[PDB]
Amino acid sequence: KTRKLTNILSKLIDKTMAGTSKITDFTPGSASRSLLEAVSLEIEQFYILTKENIDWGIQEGIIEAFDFQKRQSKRAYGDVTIQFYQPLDMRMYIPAGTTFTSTRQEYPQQFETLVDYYAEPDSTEIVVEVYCKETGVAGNVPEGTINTIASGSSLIRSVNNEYSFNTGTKEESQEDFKRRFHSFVESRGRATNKSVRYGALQIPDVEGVYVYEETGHITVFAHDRNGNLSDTLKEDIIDALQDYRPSGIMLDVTGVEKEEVNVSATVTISNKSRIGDTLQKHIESVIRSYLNNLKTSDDLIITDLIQAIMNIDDVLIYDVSFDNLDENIIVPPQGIIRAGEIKVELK
Amino acid sequence: MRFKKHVVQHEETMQAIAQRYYGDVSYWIDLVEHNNLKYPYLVETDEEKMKDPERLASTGDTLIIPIESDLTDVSAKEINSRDKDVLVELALGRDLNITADEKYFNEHGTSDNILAFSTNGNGDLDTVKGIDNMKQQLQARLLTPRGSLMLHPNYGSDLHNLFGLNIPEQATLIEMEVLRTLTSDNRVKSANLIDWKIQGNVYSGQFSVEIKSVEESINFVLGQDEEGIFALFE
Amino acid sequence: VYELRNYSQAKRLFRSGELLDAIELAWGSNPNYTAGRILAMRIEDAKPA
Repeated sequence: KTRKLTNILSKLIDKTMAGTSKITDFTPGSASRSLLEAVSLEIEQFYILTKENIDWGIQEGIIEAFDFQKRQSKRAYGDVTIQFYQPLDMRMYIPAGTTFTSTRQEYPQQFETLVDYYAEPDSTEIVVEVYCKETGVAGNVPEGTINTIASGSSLIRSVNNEYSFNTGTKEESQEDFKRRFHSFVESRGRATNKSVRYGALQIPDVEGVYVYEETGHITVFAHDRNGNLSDTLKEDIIDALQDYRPSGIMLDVTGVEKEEVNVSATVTISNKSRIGDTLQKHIESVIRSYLNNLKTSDDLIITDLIQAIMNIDDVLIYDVSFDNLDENIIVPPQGIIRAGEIKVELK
Repeated sequence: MRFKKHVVQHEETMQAIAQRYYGDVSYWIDLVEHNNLKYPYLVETDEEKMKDPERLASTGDTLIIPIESDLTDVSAKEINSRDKDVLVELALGRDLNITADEKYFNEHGTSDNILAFSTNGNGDLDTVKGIDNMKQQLQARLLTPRGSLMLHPNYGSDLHNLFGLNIPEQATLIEMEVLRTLTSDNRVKSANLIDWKIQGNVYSGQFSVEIKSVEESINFVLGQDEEGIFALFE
Repeated sequence: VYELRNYSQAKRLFRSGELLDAIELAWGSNPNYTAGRILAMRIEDAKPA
């Protein structure tokens, strides 16, 4: 694949010998061997450079063409303001590596300048750029954090960073980069049940989509958080799925077959003094949250509801019973369960 | 764990560093890999380093060389004279000054309540270090009667009982007791008689004490780096 | 005039300035022959607050 230093030197010597017999000393310390060794070192360094470039190209060349940037790890950097008590009475000099720090336990991060700076006599305040010593987001200190110089002259009135730092980043892994590329490529797909479902889900107010396929017809079930499908949202879905549906195929949009379950419960309780309106409303809010959290294909298992109600409190709640709920309410994929009228009776 | 850290020198190269430390240029790629350097490894000045501060190093930047270094097995010739002074100071220990007011407890050597603590003049307790420390400890051991100190039967000297007759025999007994007392100290490599005389009542003698050499103390302290105690429990 | 032996002693005495940098350089000028008992002085006719 590549030559190396010893091989390059050997070939150079062999070619030199073949070219002429006027040189035969190739021992260490020879001018000629030194020159060939230097050329060999330079060539080996260019080989490593080519290796680095190709290793970068293998994993970033193609995907970069599609406007996808891999996030490199960076040091947080930004501008800071240094104010002087008076206009400077001589040219002040700040050497590279001059450290800036903060007087807090929340931000022990240390910042330093990477270049020399000069403040003219006429100046009264000069801005400089400082770089966080550590890579990562730990250097993204908020506004007003950097407020101290460790090697500044007494003439300074105050140090302050005028804006929060945000350039600190963590390296994006190769697998995440591939996943984003592959996601984008999949999103280019069209005229399929998966692609229709994806394009419906990209709509803002759509929470859940079921696509049912028939020969020569497609019907799309959608719902919002509430289990409802507004006419406006329906029209939006249709307009967005004009670009997605296959040619010569009919597409229809319909609401999800919502099913509002009314639950009257009788809750036995131990502490009779804690019986009141607030506990009733808390229990009812828990039941409503449980019922409304169910997704499109989720069946209402009564034993899990009982578990949840009893887990509100392991000793206070004594026993529960329902008259409406006699057996588990199985629903199809296109039929969501939602919270209906809820009543709770404390016993 | 400890590693060497190298400051980039003017117009240095990675191959030269590898040859200098690993004794072979072949490790330069390992040095790049460990330090995470881009192709222009050692830029001319900080203006180039501004282009990529993370992946580039300029002149005066510190590199890490992952070679397991150890402070022992280091040539004492490299160590600076101040560093040797500090090392022997650590070896011979620091202790609270009690032998202040030499005249007083020299006037009453055999008695108790003879020495006391003192202040350094800066409102902190006085301290004796290095040779002063050795002086203090040797004086205190010689002055202490043997067996009088609690928790330490053997610490002390029998000179309080050697106030015998004026003949060479008692002189020899004193000399032998003093040599025993000095030998008892671990730091005292050896002790030996120089000269003595008798002036009727008064006995006079002088000794020569060879403490452990600078090399031995340096080796001991640098060995102690492995443990990190840096203290004396002799 | 003051007698200096340690860098902490000079940092306590001399808060900052070029003189402290010169003391540091002098105790770090060479690996094997750094000087000792450096005698330092402030030229500024300063006053206390």
